[PDB]
Amino acid sequence: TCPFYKKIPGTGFTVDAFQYGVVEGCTAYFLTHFHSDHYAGLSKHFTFPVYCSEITGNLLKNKLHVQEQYIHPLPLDTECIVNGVKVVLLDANHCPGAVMILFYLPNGTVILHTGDFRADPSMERSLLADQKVHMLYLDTTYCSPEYTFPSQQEVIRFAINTAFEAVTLNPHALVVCGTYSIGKEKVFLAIADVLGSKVGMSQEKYKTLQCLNIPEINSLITTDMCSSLVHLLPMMQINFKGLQSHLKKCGGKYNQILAFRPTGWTHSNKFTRIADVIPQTKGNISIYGIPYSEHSSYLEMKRFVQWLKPQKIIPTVNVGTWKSRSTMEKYFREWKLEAGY
Ligand code: NI
Repeated sequence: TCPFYKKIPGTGFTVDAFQYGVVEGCTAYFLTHFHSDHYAGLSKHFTFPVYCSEITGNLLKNKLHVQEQYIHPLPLDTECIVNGVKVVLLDANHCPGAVMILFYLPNGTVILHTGDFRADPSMERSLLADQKVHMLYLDTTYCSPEYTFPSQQEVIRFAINTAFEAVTLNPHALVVCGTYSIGKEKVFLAIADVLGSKVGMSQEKYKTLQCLNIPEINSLITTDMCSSLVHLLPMMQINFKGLQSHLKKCGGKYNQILAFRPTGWTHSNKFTRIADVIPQTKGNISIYGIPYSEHSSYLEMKRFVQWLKPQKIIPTVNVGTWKSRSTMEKYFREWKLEAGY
């Protein structure tokens, strides 16, 4: 049964609610982004209208085989009417195709559902600037002040400088990057660009990337592993055993691996600067954990909310424990008292 924080009152709508069977009263199912915790339940046998971005609709059709007649892609930054209700999709600064949804209820209430997002000051100049929001359904993944991490631009600068140094010192080093979902593509694309290489990967990952409308993608990626010195592997294989095994397969072309695991936050963030990050090393293999986040830090989240000034906040993450819920409610009240709304 569908939980309340996935229902939009005063509508026939749900958000990211595909794992509950047929939801009573639902006339349109919205999908914010193509991550498995949110799409859980969708398949070629789904027969209700799914509303989403163009990129999400490419992935639904090609990866999950949802039939075309049920996919309803909407342009961004554009007022659209769905089952008699005005909606707008906004870029969420999460993974490719990820959106926030603005719903203009028939009674005058305005609701923003962030989906998953990484808040940014640029959002203060979208279509959000133009009217008041009563209710905010908020991605609270890192809603606590201990969650700090650098900008994506600092993290990419570290990755590129690290990879370029290693491979210039040793032209026989291979670079490997972990992945297990869409998102974080800048990591492996920026490294391959500094090295003058395409990114090599499995046919299944190449297929996924070909759905993302990335400019000039045919120039950046390939399934010919032998032509590439940046390889993508499943996240589960980014360990000393799995990387040793991969190095065997390359037919003595390489004699060293430099590997990256983009994580979200880890507790080595509470002590160490990005500049000071070091790898774990075993023989000719080194593994870097880099804190590349596609979710808001605490301070980015707090800035967004204090700017938006919502009347009510509904968290969508960390909702399963009383201790989490009570922590989050305390920060919401602080923010409201400090800013005066
Ligand atoms: Ni996500």
